[PDB]
Amino acid sequence: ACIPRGEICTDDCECCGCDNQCYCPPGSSLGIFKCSCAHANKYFCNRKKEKCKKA
Repeated sequence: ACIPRGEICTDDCECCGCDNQCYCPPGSSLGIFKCSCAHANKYFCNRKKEKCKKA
């Protein structure tokens, strides 16, 4: 079970496939959250291939 879009995530590989990505945008205390699952294919992909390449 992966982390759905809009839900907070701690790890990067914790988020769903390339479809979603664990981004950590600014304004964590002033905004709504710190990191959550966001639509990022090319990102999560280019990232995973570099990090979660084995899994």
